Amino acid sequence: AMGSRVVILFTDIEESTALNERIGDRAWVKLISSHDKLVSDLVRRQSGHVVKSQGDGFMVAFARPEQAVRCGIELQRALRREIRVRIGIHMGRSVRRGDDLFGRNVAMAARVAAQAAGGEILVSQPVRDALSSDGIRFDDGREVELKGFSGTYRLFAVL
Amino acid sequence: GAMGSRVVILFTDIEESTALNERIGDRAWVKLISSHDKLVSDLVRRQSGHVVKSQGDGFMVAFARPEQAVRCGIELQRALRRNAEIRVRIGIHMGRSVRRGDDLFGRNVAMAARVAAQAAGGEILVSQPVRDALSRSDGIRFDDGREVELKGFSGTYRLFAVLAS
Ligand SMILES: C[C@H]1O[C@@H](n2cnc3c(N)ncnc32)C[C@@H]1OP(=O)(O)OP(=O)(O)OP(=O)(O)O
Ligand SMILES: C[C@H]1O[C@@H](n2cnc3c(N)ncnc32)C[C@@H]1OP(=O)(O)OP(=O)(O)OP(=O)(O)O
Ligand SMILES: [Ca+2]
Ligand SMILES: [Ca+2]
Ligand SMILES: [Ca+2]
Ligand SMILES: [Mg+2]
Ligand SMILES: [Mg+2]
Ligand SMILES: [Mg+2]
Repeated sequence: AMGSRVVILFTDIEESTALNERIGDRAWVKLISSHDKLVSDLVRRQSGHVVKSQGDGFMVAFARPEQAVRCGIELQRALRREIRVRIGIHMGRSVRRGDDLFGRNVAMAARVAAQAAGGEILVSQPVRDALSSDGIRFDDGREVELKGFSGTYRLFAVL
Repeated sequence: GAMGSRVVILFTDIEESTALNERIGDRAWVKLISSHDKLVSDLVRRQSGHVVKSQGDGFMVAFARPEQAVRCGIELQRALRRNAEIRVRIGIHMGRSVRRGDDLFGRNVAMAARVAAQAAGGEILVSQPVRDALSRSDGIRFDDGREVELKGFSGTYRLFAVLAS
């Protein structure tokens, strides 16, 4: 993998299209505007940078894995206080192109988030291995196949 | 009056881009996507459209009128053929959507995304309202459509493939 080491976090609201259809566009745009503000504030708290939005989810860059995980922990807490979000985190080298990130580790991060349940923070093995002392605990992981990748990958939920 | 303004939204997406990336390596991938970005941007510009955002291996694009969106898709599939190896799915839907900065929000954005997701590599699919708006086109031709259900939406939708000359 090429480029600089970065931690990439993806959020994704569960079943947001059905929600949009149920409440209508007026209520949806109000909901997502508030969600954007929330995510943006919590990202900034852990020194992250939002790269882009898919409307109901964000791609976010952090320098350190504990920053990303803490952001995720705070987001889940805030949401608990109705939408559910899945969060995936991976780290590794990726290529900076403009203000965007490219490469297999970006795709890997997206695939990890896709595996996450609503309300769950899932991290890849390298993220798990990099943490411990940081006030963060994990489960024992689950091995899964990821589309586009040849391996099987053990993904760890934050407890 | 209705919430949101009329716009035609086109999504593109490279088929199996992750496997491609893994095969060719990040250096080659960045070169490829850089080239792809420029091709799409140029073709969108020629039809007076606007690229809203990049989604890594595809784009969200806005146009004022459906003929422009469809023409853009036709030229892109044409250009990709000439270049050929990447296959791109294209989906087009039209309706009202809410503007926020340079982005667009609402259910019709989600519908356009799902129309693109139903499309095969190398195919351009459009929703019925796009097909219906272009019933009078002397150049744009469609198949007879196929019925689908779209993630998040109730009921059935008929999606139509563009048949290019
Ligand atoms: C909301 C659904 O439509 C897509 N979408 C909507 N607005 C935008 C936008 N401005 N930019 C980009 N994409 C947009 C993103 C999202 O897709 P999904 O996440 O696939 O929909 P849903 O949340 O219904 O499905 P799951 O997450 O449950 O699979
Ligand atoms: C695996 C997912 O990663 C997405 N991705 C890669 N780079 C970026 C980026 N810079 N910004 C946003 N998203 C990015 C694109 C890819 O999505 P898919 O299109 O779901 O993956 P693939 O093309 O592998 O499979 P199909 O389209 O065949 O499902
Ligand atoms: Ca979602
Ligand atoms: Ca793709
Ligand atoms: Ca669908
Ligand atoms: Mg999604
Ligand atoms: Mg894509
Ligand atoms: Mg449906």
